[PDB]
Amino acid sequence: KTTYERTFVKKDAETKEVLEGAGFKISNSDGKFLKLTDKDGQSVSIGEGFIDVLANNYRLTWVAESDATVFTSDKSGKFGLNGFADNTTTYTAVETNVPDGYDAAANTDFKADNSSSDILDAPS
Amino acid sequence: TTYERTFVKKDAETKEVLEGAGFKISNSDGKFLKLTDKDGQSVSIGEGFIDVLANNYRLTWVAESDATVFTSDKSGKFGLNGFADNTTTYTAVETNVPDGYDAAANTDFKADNSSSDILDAPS
Amino acid sequence: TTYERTFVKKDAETKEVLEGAGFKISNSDGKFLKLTDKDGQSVSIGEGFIDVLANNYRLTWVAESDATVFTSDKSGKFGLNGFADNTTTYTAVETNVPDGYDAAANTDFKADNSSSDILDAPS
Amino acid sequence: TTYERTFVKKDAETKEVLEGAGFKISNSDGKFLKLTDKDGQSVSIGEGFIDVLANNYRLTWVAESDATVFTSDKSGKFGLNGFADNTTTYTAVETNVPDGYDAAANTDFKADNSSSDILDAPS
Ligand SMILES: [Zn+2]
Ligand SMILES: [Zn+2]
Ligand SMILES: [Zn+2]
Ligand SMILES: [Zn+2]
Ligand SMILES: [Zn+2]
Ligand SMILES: [Zn+2]
Ligand SMILES: [Zn+2]
Ligand SMILES: [Zn+2]
Ligand SMILES: [Zn+2]
Repeated sequence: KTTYERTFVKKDAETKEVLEGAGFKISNSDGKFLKLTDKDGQSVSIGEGFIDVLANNYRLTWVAESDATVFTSDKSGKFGLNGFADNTTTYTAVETNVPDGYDAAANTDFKADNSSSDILDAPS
Repeated sequence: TTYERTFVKKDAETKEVLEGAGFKISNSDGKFLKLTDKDGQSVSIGEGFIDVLANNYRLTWVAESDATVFTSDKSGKFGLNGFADNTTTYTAVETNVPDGYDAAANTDFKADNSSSDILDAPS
Repeated sequence: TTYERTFVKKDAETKEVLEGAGFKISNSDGKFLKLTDKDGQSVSIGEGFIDVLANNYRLTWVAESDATVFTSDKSGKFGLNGFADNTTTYTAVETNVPDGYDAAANTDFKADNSSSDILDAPS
Repeated sequence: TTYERTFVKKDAETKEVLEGAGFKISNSDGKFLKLTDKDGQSVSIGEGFIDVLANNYRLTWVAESDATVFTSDKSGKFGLNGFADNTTTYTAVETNVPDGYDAAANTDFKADNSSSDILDAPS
C-alpha cells in the first residue's frame, strides 16, 4: 500500500551550516519509539542520512525508547526515512545524541507528510 | 509436566493475522519472562511459538529490560511451552507494535494450553 | 590477600538444589558488582562459583544495569573469590528467578570465606 | 583545532596508579560524553587515553545511560583529545569503582591540555 516519508536537515542555529552526526529518536504519543527491522524482524545497522526503508525492505515498529533506532544527520545534515504507514499522526523527533559544541535542539513535532524541514542546534 | 500458551495476533478490523508484533510476558511480581539455555545463557529466538521443551530451554523471571520478546510469525502466532504452573496469572504486554497499528490492550492469561486472539486496532 | 563467598540455592520446601537462579551483589552505596578482565573489559561468565583469582579478573562496583549476574549451577552453587574486604556488608539480590519459584529474600553477607543456603519458595 | 585532557587515577594512600577505574564525563546540561565513529555508531574503547583525532571519532553529548565509560589503564591514565571547547566546565564522575576503593569525589575540569591526578581512598 501507499506510504509516506519525512526528511530533516540539521543546522547550526547561528551560521545555518549543516551539521553531521546529530542523532535522533522518533516517538509517538504512546511514548514508544521507532525501530527499523529487516523482513525477518531482526535489528539492522543503519548509518547516517535518509534511510530508504522501501528499497531495503525494512519494517517500522514502535518500541521502548532503549530499543529504538537512532537516526543521524549525514554530511549534508540530512536524516529521515520513507515507509511510514500514516501521514496524519503526530510524531516527535528527539535529539538523543548531540554534537560536541552544540546544545540539543528543541523537540520537533512533525507528521510524515513527505516534506523536508530544518532542525537548529544552538552553539554552546 | 508443563503447560503451554499460544496467541494469534490479528488486525481488529479485518481479522487478518499480523506478523511482527512483539510481546513480553510479566508476572504479578513485576518480573518478565526470559528464556535461557541449560547453562543460563541468553538465546536468540525468532518469531512464532517457542518449543522450550524440545530445545531444553529454561524459563526465568527477570527485569523488564532483560526480558525475552516473543513475536507473531507469518500465521500471527506466538507463545511457548514449558510453563511450570497453570494456575498463575500472567500478562502479555505488546512492547513492539507493527507500524500502522495501535498496541493491543494487555492480555491477562494462564498457561492453560489454550490458544486465543489478540487484536491490534489499525491506526 | 582476598576473600570469597559461596551460596547454595535451594527449594525452600524440598531443599533440592536449584540451578539457574541469577543474582546481583550490591554494596551500601547502591552499586553492584561487575567482573572485568585485566583490561577492564566485560567477561561472559557461566553458572557457578567464579574463580576470579585463577582467571585474573577484577571486581568493580557499577550501576545495577551494568552489573554481573551470578547464577546457581547444577549443584545450586554460586559465588566468587577475590573480594578485597571481609568486613563490608553486601547483599545478594535475586534478579533472575527460576520459573515455578518466588524470589528469595535479599541475603545480607560478608565476604568471610563461608558458604550458606538461599531458599526459593515454590510459587 | 581541538583540546585534550588526561587524568591519572591513584591510590590516595600509596599514590600507586590504579587500573580499571571507570569514569563518565558530564557537561552542565546534565548530558554525558559519548564517542561515536564517523557514521554515528558506538565504538568499543579500552582503557587509557583515547586518541579521538587519530581514530576519526566524534564527541557527542547524550543521556547518562548511553555514555562512554573511560577507564584508567596500567599507568592509571585515561582521557581523550578532540574536545571542541577549552573554556567549558566538565565533570569526571567515577561510575565504576575498583574493589577495595571508595569512589573519588567528582572532578571538575576544562579541556585545557593538562594532566592531573584523581585519588581513590582505600575502603
Ligand atoms: Zn496511538
Ligand atoms: Zn490485566
Ligand atoms: Zn488509533
Ligand atoms: Zn529433582
Ligand atoms: Zn552447572
Ligand atoms: Zn560504523
Ligand atoms: Zn562507600
Ligand atoms: Zn562542582
Ligand atoms: Zn601525581
